[PDB]
Amino acid sequence: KNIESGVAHIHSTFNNTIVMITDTHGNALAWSSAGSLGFKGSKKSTPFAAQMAAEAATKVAMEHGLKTVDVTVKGPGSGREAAIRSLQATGLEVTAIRDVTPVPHNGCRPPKRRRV
Amino acid sequence: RRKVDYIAANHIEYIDYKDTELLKRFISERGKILPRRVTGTGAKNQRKLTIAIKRARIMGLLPFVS
Amino acid sequence: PRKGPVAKRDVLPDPIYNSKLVTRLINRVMVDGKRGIAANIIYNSFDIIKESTGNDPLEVFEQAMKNVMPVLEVKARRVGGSNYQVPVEVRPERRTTLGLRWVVNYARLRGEHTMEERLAKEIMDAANNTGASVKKREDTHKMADANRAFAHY
RNA sequence: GAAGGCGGCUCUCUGGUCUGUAACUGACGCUGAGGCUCGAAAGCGUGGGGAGCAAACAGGAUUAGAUACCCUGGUAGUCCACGCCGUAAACGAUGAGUGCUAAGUGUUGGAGGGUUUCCGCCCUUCAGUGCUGCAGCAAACGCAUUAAGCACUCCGCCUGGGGAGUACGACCGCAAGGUUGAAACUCAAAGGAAUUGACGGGGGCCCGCACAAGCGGUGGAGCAUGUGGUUUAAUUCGAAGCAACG
Ligand SMILES: [K+]
Ligand SMILES: [K+]
Ligand SMILES: [Mg+2]
Ligand SMILES: [Mg+2]
Ligand SMILES: [Mg+2]
Ligand SMILES: [Mg+2]
Ligand SMILES: [Mg+2]
Repeated sequence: KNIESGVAHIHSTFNNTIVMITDTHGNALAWSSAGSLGFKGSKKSTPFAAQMAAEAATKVAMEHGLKTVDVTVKGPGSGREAAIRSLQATGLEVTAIRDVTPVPHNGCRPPKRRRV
Repeated sequence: RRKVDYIAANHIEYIDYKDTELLKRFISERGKILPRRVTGTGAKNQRKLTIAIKRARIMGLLPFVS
Repeated sequence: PRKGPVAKRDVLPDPIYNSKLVTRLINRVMVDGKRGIAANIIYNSFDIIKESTGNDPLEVFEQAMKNVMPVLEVKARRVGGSNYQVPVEVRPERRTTLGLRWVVNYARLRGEHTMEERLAKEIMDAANNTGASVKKREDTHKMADANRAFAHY
């Protein structure tokens, strides 16, 4: 329950952001998202929704007990900045940041465009 | 701009993939190879550097990422 | 307009209380240029407020405006296939205009026998946070908080 | 690399090209119908395989409808080996070869020279690869030592548009269909480039009670007036989006 620090996994996309706080070896400690907060439609894709997600997840995580986190960013979208600022505000000192945006190295065929 | 090649200035040749000391400065963070227009090497030497770096990567001397 | 803002004519004070809110409220409640009838209505209403309350009518009206004036509007914006609202920090003059408008409209909507009584009851209810104008305030703020996500827009 | 096309890495085998060299053969070359070979992707046959993507298809939506665009799934297929197919906006929409004809600039692979501690810089030169541009060419756009200039050799191809790349025949192909390839009849145009306008669910700049912000109305009732229909012997004639209808 009570631990020292973990990680911040922030899977931001065009439709939703999903914040997940985990221990350094992996086993999770909290998570939340815009739909969890109660957002709908395009509101899920918002920095405010990412902010509220980080708020709720940090509240639960601090209720368990911790102080600081590393930040593992992944994906497009603009919730990154607002969510990180809200981590700082709700208390978790942002130890460090790194993006792990997967580079396919030309690995897979992506689907067609949204026309033709 | 007129710039100088490390290789030309140093009079080095027969680039071995073992030469991490020389290959690692032609690499940016997370292992990416610097462009020729950044560094200032010739095409021949640049291609030899590409091959040497890829050899070093597969042989663990240097990383693909991070 | 296309050519930038427009500066408005100043406000004339009230003869007896020496205030601008009072004169602008006269202008609000007025219909067909009848400053006399409007001013009489307002002075008699504030006489009722003096009668049923020892506080100054002007202070009670200030309190009502503090309790009705919003801080956040909703402004409409049409993004292609969906038109939706956006919260907007309200300019201090727009605050007072909306306050007077809400007060006066819901006052004349109230079902009493004279505009004097209607306005006095509405102002006192607003100062005690019980009026339809305060309902309107709460509705606008709740919509601002429900569409708060568009802070960037 | 002749083209199609070819980007991780190493090895096996192998092709063409460039530079000098001026030893050697001594016009042996170029083009090249007809033939032979290669030949994007789709597609066909046999057998494997199949992560993702994805025709067909299903469902949800949208829509007047939507046999589509959007979404979620998803089969052949995409992949490997062999054998077929032999088509493309297979395009530099420019056949191959040779020579001559201002210059400028970058760049790839070299060579030579004059310097430079080497590096490097400079000058010359070959083979390519881009941009600007003189002459000239061009209907114009544009091209211009990688010509669409001046010339010569050879091959292929065109003789208005459509019918029609159809029919008949022949050849090829497992098939799909490919190669060759007309006529009847029909039009007095079809077309290229550029110009002026207009238009744009194209861009940029600006303005207007144009929107916004607001106030008050019309549309609902009754009446007045005008208009349309309709009735009428006649219901005089004119006016018809903004710009006709007190
Ligand atoms: K097959
Ligand atoms: K135009
Ligand atoms: Mg194929
Ligand atoms: Mg040119
Ligand atoms: Mg308006
Ligand atoms: Mg009416
Ligand atoms: Mg008129």
